Amino acid sequence: NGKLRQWLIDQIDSGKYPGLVWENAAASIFRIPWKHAGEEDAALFKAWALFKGKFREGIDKPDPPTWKTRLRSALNKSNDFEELVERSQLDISDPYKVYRIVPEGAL
Repeated sequence: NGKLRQWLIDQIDSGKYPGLVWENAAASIFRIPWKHAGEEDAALFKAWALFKGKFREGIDKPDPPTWKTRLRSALNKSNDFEELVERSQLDISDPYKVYRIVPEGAL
């Protein structure tokens, strides 16, 4: 859905999520942590679950693995974002992916 675009911009700007930072704000290029199991701070994934209504505090049982898969899939299938594959660093101690936000009119 198109709701991811503005929400993710707001989360980067907020500075609440360590590692979710602008790399070049003027070109709308940002880093997002991309860790593997082996907590990893699921705060960003839980926030997306609450925002879309897939989770209710104290009613639904928490499911961090499913929350993580669901946000990663939304980003990968979105036409508003493009991974800069040659910039991502998946095999280091603090791994991350780099994405660019596609300007309106280019999509």
